[PDB]
Amino acid sequence: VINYVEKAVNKLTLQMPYQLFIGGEFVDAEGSKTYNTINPTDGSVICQVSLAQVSDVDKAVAAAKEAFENGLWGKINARDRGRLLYRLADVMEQHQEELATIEALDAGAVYTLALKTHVGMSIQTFRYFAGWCDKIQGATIPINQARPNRNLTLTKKEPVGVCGIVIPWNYPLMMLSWKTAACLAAGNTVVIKPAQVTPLTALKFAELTLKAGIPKGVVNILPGSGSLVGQRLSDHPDVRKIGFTGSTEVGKHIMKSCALSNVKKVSLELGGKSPLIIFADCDLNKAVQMGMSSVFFNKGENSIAAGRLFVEESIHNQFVQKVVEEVEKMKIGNPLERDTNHGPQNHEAHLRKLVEYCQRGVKEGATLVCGGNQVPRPGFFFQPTVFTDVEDHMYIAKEESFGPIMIISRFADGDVDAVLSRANATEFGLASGVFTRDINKALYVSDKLQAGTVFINTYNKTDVAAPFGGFKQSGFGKDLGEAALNEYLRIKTVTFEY
Amino acid sequence: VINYVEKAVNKLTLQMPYQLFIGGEFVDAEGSKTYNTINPTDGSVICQVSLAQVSDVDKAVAAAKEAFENGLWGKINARDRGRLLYRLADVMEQHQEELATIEALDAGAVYTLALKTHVGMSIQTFRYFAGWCDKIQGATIPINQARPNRNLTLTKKEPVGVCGIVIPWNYPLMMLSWKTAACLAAGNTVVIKPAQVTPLTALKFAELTLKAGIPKGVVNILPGSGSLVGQRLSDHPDVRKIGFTGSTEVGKHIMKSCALSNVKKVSLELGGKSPLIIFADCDLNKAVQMGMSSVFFNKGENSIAAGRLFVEESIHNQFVQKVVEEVEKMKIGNPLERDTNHGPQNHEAHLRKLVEYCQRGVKEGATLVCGGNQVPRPGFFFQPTVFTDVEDHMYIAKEESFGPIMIISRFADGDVDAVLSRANATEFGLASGVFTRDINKALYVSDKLQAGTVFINTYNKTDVAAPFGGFKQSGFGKDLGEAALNEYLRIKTVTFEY
Amino acid sequence: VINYVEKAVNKLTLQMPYQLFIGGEFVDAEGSKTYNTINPTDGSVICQVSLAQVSDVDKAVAAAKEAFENGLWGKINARDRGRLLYRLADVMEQHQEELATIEALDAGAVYTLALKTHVGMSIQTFRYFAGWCDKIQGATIPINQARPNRNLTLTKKEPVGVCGIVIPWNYPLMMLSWKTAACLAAGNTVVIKPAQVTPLTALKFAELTLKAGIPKGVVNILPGSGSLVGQRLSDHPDVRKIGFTGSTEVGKHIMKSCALSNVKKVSLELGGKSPLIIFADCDLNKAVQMGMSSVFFNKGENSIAAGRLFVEESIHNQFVQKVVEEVEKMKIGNPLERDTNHGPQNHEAHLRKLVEYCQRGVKEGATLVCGGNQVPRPGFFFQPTVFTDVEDHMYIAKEESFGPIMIISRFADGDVDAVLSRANATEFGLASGVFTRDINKALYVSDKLQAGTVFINTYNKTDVAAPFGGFKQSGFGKDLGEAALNEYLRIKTVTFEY
Amino acid sequence: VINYVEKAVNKLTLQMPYQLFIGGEFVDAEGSKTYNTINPTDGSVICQVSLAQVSDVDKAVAAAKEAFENGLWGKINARDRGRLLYRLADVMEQHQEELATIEALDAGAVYTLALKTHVGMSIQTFRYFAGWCDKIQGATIPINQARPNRNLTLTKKEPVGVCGIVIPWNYPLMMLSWKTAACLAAGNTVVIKPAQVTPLTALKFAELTLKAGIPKGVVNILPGSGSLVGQRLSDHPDVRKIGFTGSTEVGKHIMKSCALSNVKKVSLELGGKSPLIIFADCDLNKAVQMGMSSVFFNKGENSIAAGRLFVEESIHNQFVQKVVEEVEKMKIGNPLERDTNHGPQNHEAHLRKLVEYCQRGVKEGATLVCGGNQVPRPGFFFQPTVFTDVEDHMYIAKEESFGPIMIISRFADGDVDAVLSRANATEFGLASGVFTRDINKALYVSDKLQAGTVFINTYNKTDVAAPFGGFKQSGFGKDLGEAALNEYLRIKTVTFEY
Ligand SMILES: NC(=O)C1=CN([C@@H]2O[C@H](COP(=O)(O)OP(=O)(O)OC[C@H]3O[C@@H](n4cnc5c(N)ncnc54)[C@H](OP(=O)(O)O)[C@@H]3O)[C@@H](O)[C@H]2O)C=CC1
Repeated sequence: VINYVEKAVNKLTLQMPYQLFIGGEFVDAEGSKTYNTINPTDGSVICQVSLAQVSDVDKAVAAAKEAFENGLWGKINARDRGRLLYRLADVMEQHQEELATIEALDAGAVYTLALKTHVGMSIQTFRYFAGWCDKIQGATIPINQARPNRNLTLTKKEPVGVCGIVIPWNYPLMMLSWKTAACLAAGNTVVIKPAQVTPLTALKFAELTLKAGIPKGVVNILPGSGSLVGQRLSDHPDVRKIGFTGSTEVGKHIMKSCALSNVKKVSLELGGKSPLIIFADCDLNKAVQMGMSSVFFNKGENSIAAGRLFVEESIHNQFVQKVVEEVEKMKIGNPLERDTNHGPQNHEAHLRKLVEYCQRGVKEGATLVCGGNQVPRPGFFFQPTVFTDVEDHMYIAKEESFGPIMIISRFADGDVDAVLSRANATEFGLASGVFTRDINKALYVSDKLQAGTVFINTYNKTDVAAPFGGFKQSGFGKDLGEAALNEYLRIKTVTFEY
Repeated sequence: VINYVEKAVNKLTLQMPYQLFIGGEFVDAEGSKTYNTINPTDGSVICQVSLAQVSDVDKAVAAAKEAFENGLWGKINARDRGRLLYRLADVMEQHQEELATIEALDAGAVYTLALKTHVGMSIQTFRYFAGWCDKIQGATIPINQARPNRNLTLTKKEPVGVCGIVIPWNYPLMMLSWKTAACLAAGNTVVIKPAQVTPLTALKFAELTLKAGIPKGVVNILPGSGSLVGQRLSDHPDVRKIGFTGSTEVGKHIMKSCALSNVKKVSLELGGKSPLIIFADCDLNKAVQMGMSSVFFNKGENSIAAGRLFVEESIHNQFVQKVVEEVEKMKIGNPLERDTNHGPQNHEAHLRKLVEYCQRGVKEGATLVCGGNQVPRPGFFFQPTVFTDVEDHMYIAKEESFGPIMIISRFADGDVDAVLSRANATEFGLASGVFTRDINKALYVSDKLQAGTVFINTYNKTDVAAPFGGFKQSGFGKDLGEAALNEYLRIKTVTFEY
Repeated sequence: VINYVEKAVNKLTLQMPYQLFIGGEFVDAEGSKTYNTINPTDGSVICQVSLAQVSDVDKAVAAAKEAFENGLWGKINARDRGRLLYRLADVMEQHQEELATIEALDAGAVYTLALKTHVGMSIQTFRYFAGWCDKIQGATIPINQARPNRNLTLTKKEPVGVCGIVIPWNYPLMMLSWKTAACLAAGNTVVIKPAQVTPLTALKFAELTLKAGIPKGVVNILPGSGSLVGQRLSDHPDVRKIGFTGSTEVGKHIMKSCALSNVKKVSLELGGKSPLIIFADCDLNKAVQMGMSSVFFNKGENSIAAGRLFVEESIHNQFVQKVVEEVEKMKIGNPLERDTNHGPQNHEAHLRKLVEYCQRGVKEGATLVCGGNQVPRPGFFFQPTVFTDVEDHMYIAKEESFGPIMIISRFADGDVDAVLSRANATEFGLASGVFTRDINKALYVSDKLQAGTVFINTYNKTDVAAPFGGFKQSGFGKDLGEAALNEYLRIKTVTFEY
Repeated sequence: VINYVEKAVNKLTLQMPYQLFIGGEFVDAEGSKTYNTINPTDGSVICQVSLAQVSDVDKAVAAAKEAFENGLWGKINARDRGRLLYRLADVMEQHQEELATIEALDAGAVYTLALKTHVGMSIQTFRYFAGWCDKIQGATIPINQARPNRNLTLTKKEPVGVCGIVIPWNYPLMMLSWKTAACLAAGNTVVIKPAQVTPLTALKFAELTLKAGIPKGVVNILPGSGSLVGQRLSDHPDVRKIGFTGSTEVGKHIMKSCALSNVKKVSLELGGKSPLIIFADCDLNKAVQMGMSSVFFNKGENSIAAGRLFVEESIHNQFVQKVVEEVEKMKIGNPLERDTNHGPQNHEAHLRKLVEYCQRGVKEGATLVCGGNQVPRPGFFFQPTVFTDVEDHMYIAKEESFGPIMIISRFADGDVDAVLSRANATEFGLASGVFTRDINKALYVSDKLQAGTVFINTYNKTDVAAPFGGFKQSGFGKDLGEAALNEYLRIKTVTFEY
């Protein structure tokens, strides 16, 4: 029997494992270390989770390795691997109300949105990649012949081996799903550091793999400190690929950790400060509604959030005036109310960091139209914020706030290259939008945006089949899509003479 | 006018440029520093070559930037870009006796060989990758439509931009070509740091790009030090991809450097203690001749050289008795004589380490069948070496010689799983091979060998179209082949709603 | 509510629908016409099946048309489409025993093999292609720009639309699944003529598509005669693609009809006289077992069946002596019994054909070493046959038997080139194989063989991810693999200028 | 030495061969027959060209057959076959003035434009496919392993063998090139029937292969009658692929011929009544210039020409008004004079149909805005014609003009679905186009147009890398693009077990 933290809430009776997941069992940490996970809706302790120690990493990696080298996962057909990864999705469906609720407590996600996006996309991801298994192909190549003999060259795509996946707190299960699916589909096995503050969905997922008959020790999950658990993963000489999603500063440290250990492969999806340019000739009402989502989605905690909205001179004051009308209607409150539009922030820390961010923007001149402060009420809620009169040199114009904060800069009518320019003025390069009814501006601003993803007359429409990565300092590699896979496969050329 | 360094040799008149090639003109380095390049056939100073400084990297990098961002290379058609790259091929072809010589002279490549391989394969690289120019395609993906609307998702394959290429000395021009061609074909501008000790053929190529009509600033060559020029490239906040081929130790360092500045893309292609398994049932004549080749080609100064030979017991003795016979037939001598077929080592530095290598080899009680000394003549000649009785734990079964030192071990008659286990016991995995007539043995071995290439009844069968790379700590990323372009490309995802 | 011919057998209760399936429901044919389907084991009547009429092919085709044009099937995201195709696979699994049981009864397929291949490989198909749904991808081509302007060129893969699938009697459900999967996965809609003589699995599967949620009229099955109902599909001006699998002289007639009606795409999987060449250097025990499989598999009613065994002289007599031994052991009898390995032939008609094929084989002087007669038991049982001293000119050497008749020819010890030649000497080109332990002989033979599959050291190993097609008068196009989708897609090029 | 018909024009000495090209040499017809090819600028007999007879096809085929099976074409590297075609591209470029001249003489193509397009794109086409030669890769596929053993599945792409090409008269050289290039590049050898009326550029190319070193037999050109030389190709037992571009009527016929012959692979590029929908919010002035070229380009002898111009109401009057002012500015006249916009039609018989077309036009109720008559000057010039008030039942809405005949219909304001549906109301579907400034329209429409190409805000913007092909009765299969290779390759699946 797996040990649960049992909690009756939201018409369910949650059974949450709270332990380490190493080789198929749920165990205590070395020395039975533990920490609390905080419910950000009221700031209470949810329960206590195992605190993975360095020994524990080594143990996890050793399980995964064995499980890849001699374990069932390594021997089965590509096709049958898919079968399991579909089952895995399937189980995840059958538990979705649960998973979403957990996520609702643990990360403060709105339970309706947790359902559709956090859990939904998750379920979707596994299904997608599941499909890619008997479809990962190599080539035969027309190598010059070494006459009077013949030659055949072929490639094989092989797994890379033991992987470490290290992820942040904004969409706990979702992130975990994105990479792990790609990882497991490519035939690898894995140790997962979920963000320390958000362990619960990750662990429940652990259990689910069991129910899916994921072979013992292909998946391993270790709640715990990045500085320690995550650090070992990168240093460990038996792991051979890191998948990372996190802050720029750590990503830099990670890549470094990888080079100094054993030149492991590494993928980075770091920050964004993505510009959304809204033209006067767009659909002004859809632009307020799309562009609010481009900031407020998942309480702002989001990689592709629009860091800046650039708005044609002619439509600006009316766009703002409209956004404030809409913002006043946004329902703040507990994630478990079907009611709620806007939930609480992920953990205290980040609310305090959001508080200062906004102090600071006001300090340096920008106009604070609304919000910019904690919502006074228990738990850690933050008022949707709108800044205007934001200028290119400002902190708030350069820095990734990662919270419900609209940053609006006007762009003078009928230059394009001149705003394009200001939008590519960052070292971030992850996402970007353009709203216009004009085909030419769209197609053009779409080449010129120095960013991995360009939304056109929409926002936040990632999909599990379209590749997702960064340029410049947003990192490299892709998540989701056929091209998320090359991160987790390797290519062997085989040359015969005959 | 260009400053040449004329030299009458091999029935030709070399005119060898010898300065930094920045901004598409040849220039002196900061404050006119220079250094000597040495002929490894008589230890003489060939001529003086410019010593690029930090101030010079900075210009070269910012000359490549301008050349991408505002220059003609940034705007011509993709089909037209590749047209320029083919031109370059035939310019290089028309300079093939001249180029095979500068190589013979500068890196001690046997002349017939430089012509065929150093320079000939360099030519085919460019023809090959100019072909890919307008065949680099993106995709359109069947994204989930956001009813009641529609979406369109596509990927554009864009250039990365300003690239650093840092190469070694063993095939000065070919390693330059393999990497440059891909990069330039994907549409990038480059700064190239050749191996300090082999700046000649790179500089000539520098001239030849002017001849082709490559726009000024696309191609930039800085002869100099790895610890100064090399390092600045990887630190530069404006370089975005570092392609690298060299030592494991240096490799590890580059990645860390890349990590630390601006998360720049990196592809390492490092050492290789590559195993060749020879079963009782191959053509034993071919086995020898081919296995010889797998060690002695280009004075064994070759990333993929068979680092070990494992010869099945039943034929071990007779294979060694055959290899020796063949080694004696080898004519050692000056790269430019027609009758020569084993030239000198690249430079003093290295010939010294090779000496030390076999020393240690004998110290550890592996038995020396022949060679292992510096041939007594002037220059840097190393004698074709054979070891036998090399046990797995020994130094000379672990580190990389990169000199013509055939290193032979026994495996027991009708083992397979064990020889393999032995052959894979290295932290390298770049190349490997197996001679055998048993389709089953053949295909299984090539499954199981933990290495980027597996030759099968052949060796040193690289082809511009077959991807060349490393697993484990031999690195990551591919050179040559379609898959190479991946390292010089980025994917932008465009998601339209409508 | 549906009408079933209900039958208690094989530890279950068959409930087979016996009607045309048209646009959602099961209806009787024009003025209630019907025919008999004959159980091949005892010769009995299984039941009455509706006999579709020209009037009905029209009913069906236009059902499919609506279903494609404003019907739900062509609106659902590509991904949800795969979901339905996956659910249909789950349902087929759920009903697998029933389905094999009908297949056994209807086509006389040994029930163990039917489970694994007929039903098994069918269930595998619909899953394999279900996965391809949201991974069918277009491209962005980097087209020459029309300076001073800019262009973008993309492709979209799209459905061809209403399709006709016309299939034979040897693997009724399987032939249907192979093609229908592909068809449905590319998002078409479809009318199907199963072979008149075997309509039953076909119609069951229709019921199954209802269980699945496949929407009304996406699939329609019309049991009926080729020369009426099929001739109609191939003439119909609203069908835009035909996938045929059948005889040659009928293949030709279809293409001819497709030309004349509306230049509808056609794809043909026709005859075979597939050569299998057996060298003395193989595992000769594994070669009788693999080589009787090549002919006998599913009673020799099997397009890639080895129509012709060339056996190297030195092992010829011992190969025959051994087959003969293994042929005695084969248990002939009721498909539904556990111990039976050789089933009855599909229908009375085809049986007489084989009796005569073998008469005619003796007449020209081939040496009936065993078999050639019908088995003295009720129903339609045919003696596994073996012929030797069979010459390149003989009828049985040239013509396609489609039955359990191994046709053995000697070739000369040493020859490779001269046998290869007599095995390519055919206007057929569907399969071929080679047994040999020698990697050289093996790759070289598979180059030189003129056929769309070459089996090396194995045979009859088809699989859903690997494409299956003919060369020469065996036809063209692919069944299975990613490449069968190309026949069920079209390509629109979109070039913008902007 | 080759006989020419030498002629001095355009400050040039054309040497034009006029004989059958068969087996790498220029030879006479059987019993030396010939016929006259007729300059359309004035009507003069340009010269007597050879008239290929049936035994002349048997020879051409059998040449290409030897040339493929034993010839150098299929023993050389894929990389070298490539070289040979790049070289041929340069021989074309060196001869481009002459070739563009011959074209303007033989098929009356404005020389200004013959150079840039007829010849320029031919030259680009050979350089395109040349670079595809060594990049036609196969696959390795994750086959289900037959445990306890193992399996390996690869695909080789091989050439199809001897092909026939049959072309129309409108871009004699460019068509020959679109096809011949991709065919030869796929590794095939060919027999090409130029349109009877235009042998001249095809024969010079025939000679040009000789200069370029194309192995004797690889390219065979035979001018003659469609129903004699044409037919015998499509009938011949040794031809395996027929690539054809022409009338739908002939197309149906050729398909049927391939059917009765030997199920030779075919690929039709038939007619087209290509619709162009021009919204009211487009750039008006540009839409004119574009829209006019949509029809008038290359005297309208271009199969993707807009055969229908739906012009939104609010602007239809102003548009016709503008289109007229610009027609007046076009200069009719000798193709050879630099100042000429609109040259003659290809031959008498076509001009006669053109006159009858607009005869039937005015007759039915069309408003003839301008033109519709043969220009009064010698030769075959046809006045650029505009009609309006063209209703949907009119014969000029349904048939293919293939001349300079703009055919304009009104549509209601803001009324997309309706005009769409009008535009799709054809059995053709070769091209379409939309001029609009609004992205949602532009994209929507390009979904819904039932055609193989959709130009958006441009037209006649084909490109050697973008695939070109028709839907419905405009045929199937693509020319140009990677796409195009699929027509000239076969896929061999090779499945090992080991
Ligand atoms: N979609 C596309 O790729 C393109 C299509 N086209 C189409 O081409 C057409 C113009 O050609 P048009 O001359 O009117 O008609 P055709 O189709 O008859 O002309 C094409 C060719 O067919 C030949 N031919 C006639 N009968 C046979 C036969 N039995 N077997 C083999 N070949 C035969 C003709 O020979 P002969 O010289 O004796 O007539 C000619 O070479 C237009 O309808 C246009 O739409 C044009 C360009 C591109």
